[PDB]
Amino acid sequence: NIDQPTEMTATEGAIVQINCTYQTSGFNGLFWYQQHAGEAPTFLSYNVLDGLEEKGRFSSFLSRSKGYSYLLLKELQMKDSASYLCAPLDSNYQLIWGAGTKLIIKPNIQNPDPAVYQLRDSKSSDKSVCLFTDFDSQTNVSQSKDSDVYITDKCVLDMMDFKSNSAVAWSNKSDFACANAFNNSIIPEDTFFPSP
Amino acid sequence: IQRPPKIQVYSRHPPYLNCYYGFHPPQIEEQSDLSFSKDWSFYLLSHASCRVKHVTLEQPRIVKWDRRTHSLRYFRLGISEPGYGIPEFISAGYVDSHPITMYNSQLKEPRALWMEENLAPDHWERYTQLLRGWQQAFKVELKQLQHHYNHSGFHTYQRMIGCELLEDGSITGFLQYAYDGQDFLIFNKDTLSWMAMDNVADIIRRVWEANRHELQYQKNWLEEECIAWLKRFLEYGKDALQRTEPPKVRVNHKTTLYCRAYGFYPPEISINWMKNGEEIFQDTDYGGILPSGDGTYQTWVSVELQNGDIYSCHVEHGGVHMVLQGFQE
Amino acid sequence: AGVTQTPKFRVLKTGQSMTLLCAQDMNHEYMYWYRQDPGMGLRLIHYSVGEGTTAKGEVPDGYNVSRLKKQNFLLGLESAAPSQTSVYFCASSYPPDGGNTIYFGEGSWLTVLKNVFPPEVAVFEPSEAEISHTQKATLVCLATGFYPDHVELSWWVNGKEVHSGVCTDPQPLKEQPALNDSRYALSSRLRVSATFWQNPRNHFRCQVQFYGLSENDEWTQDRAKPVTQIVSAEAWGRA
Repeated sequence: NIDQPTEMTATEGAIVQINCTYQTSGFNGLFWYQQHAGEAPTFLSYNVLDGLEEKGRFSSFLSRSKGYSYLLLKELQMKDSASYLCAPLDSNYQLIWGAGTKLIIKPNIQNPDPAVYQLRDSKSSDKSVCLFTDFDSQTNVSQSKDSDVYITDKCVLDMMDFKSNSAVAWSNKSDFACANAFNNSIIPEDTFFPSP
Repeated sequence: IQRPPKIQVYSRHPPYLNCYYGFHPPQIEEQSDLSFSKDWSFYLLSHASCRVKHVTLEQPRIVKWDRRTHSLRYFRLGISEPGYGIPEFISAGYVDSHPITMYNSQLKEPRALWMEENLAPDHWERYTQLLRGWQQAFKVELKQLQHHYNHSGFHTYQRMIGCELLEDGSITGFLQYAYDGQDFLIFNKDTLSWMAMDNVADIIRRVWEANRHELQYQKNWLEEECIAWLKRFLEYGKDALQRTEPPKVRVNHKTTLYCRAYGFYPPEISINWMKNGEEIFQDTDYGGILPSGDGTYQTWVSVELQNGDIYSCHVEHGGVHMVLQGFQE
Repeated sequence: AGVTQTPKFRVLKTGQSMTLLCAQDMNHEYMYWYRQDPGMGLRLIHYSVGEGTTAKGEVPDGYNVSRLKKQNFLLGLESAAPSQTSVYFCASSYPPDGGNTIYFGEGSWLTVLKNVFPPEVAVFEPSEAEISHTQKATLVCLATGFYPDHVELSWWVNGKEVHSGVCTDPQPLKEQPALNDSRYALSSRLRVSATFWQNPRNHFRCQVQFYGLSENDEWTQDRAKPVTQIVSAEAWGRA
């Protein structure tokens, strides 16, 4: 058996630590792997003796007696957002894979200016959309209680940039408006919503 | 290098005949499986005079018959292409110099009764696979060596990995490689470094020290993993390994006085000839420790020869000091 | 060099026999095939120690495996099942006598033909309020109603693909999460300076690469055969 957190979340530039606890027959090593969304897993670190292993911003620690291992990620960047898979090498040389810890890196916004806007177009489509943008990491936006109204946050930026958090809401319904679209979302002060 | 074979002929118990070491290369003419010792030499036991043909012998040599620390070792024997009639790859495991595992027909096979009965069939299926990856990896290291020494043809590549548990509980472990029977690379797990006595071996040393994650892994296996395997098997072979069987001493004359000791376990033993009543250091033969074939062992000590002197044979097994009086005027 | 795994997408009707390639320039002994599922770690279907010899891994009912050369490792399922929907990974490495890292193949998406549909793509022009406020403009693309999930969305400005300013969802959601036959949706956001947008000479385009049926796939349906196609939407700058 092997256990590691399902999901973690941190802000860009911060430092995170992903724990891994394993029980196997013997111990022939422990591997840390990075697997981006919709991609192949790649090697990160490998540990056998008790101690630490540093490579660049990344560092890996292991305690054989406790069956514990953590992965220390310093100076988090946007490209660091992926799953981090822990797997030890057993006694026989079979390798036991645990479901990784999904890390989501929130961008660092120095001058936040949250607001909801009403978009034009499509004319190639019959649905209308709303844009919530420029909100800090302290802002939470969840799913809508409406079935006919779809909302998607957690958009992953590409690999300078114009990078800022954003969330899109859309629907077919006539009762849909940019005022009631993002209702019941956690909201700070000074954030703009249109009335009509 | 090449090592001329040492030969000895003797019977299982006093009246099966045994032809029984220390030779290299493995080319030699019931017969036991090929075995390996700590000095890279090989040894065989053929049981029913005796003729032995070897590369270090022009004319075949003829001999006639005329009358507690525990360890776990793993050996690999590689043979440069082609086969030369011998299997190219052979891997064999030993605990307390007792044969247990035997790979060459690519199968993971036990050599003991308590090995197979204590292990599920899934265990052998998993390691018979590992061995195939290990066989191929050994062949590639062999080719690489021959290209480094700049010569081709018949050459032997040997690997020995093992650990041992002292009576007091202290442990050690070791990893060594040998080319053509000579020490090639020696691994020190304390400093995580490889030792090379050759200019050619020094090449692989710089490649093998270039990989830290392999070096760190080898330390773990010897120190932690190996010992766990050791203690697992000991509990398995608690019957045969922890027993103690007393020797039966026979004395004979032909001048020369012979002293034989039959069927004793463990192999740890001490025999010396005595004269009034001191140990004689001159004109003495060691005889070494020989396998009986029962799983027991036998050895012998001889002495070539004033009046009224007492010659007697001292044997310490369980210690338990035994003495037999052979001769006097 | 590297490990190469083909194909990367496939759509199958149940009962079809299909094979998956995997090839190493890397000259290793060992070859693995994996099956990754949501919420679960990798599970080994079959492994090959050396050329010609293979062995059953953790979970291999559907799959039969052969080793041609040292370089090639084939996967196969002769009879396809809906339960065989997953993201396969091929993988080749030195033996585990360690620590010997394992190298992974770029992956193969599989699912598992009337429910197969291409995406509907549409773009939505920036808000006038956003431009006069933050001095920035944000375009929004929506790819909706596509099944199965195989999509690659990228933004195109004046014929050249852009990256900076693009925020796209990690994976698509479902339009009817209650229903199991539901199709998927995907959103994307492209942001650019206020001036850059207000210029009508600029052409913005949303591109969704879809992976559907192949050429030889039987299509008796009255509707358009849902093959591999690039569905797009465009938008012109507005002053």
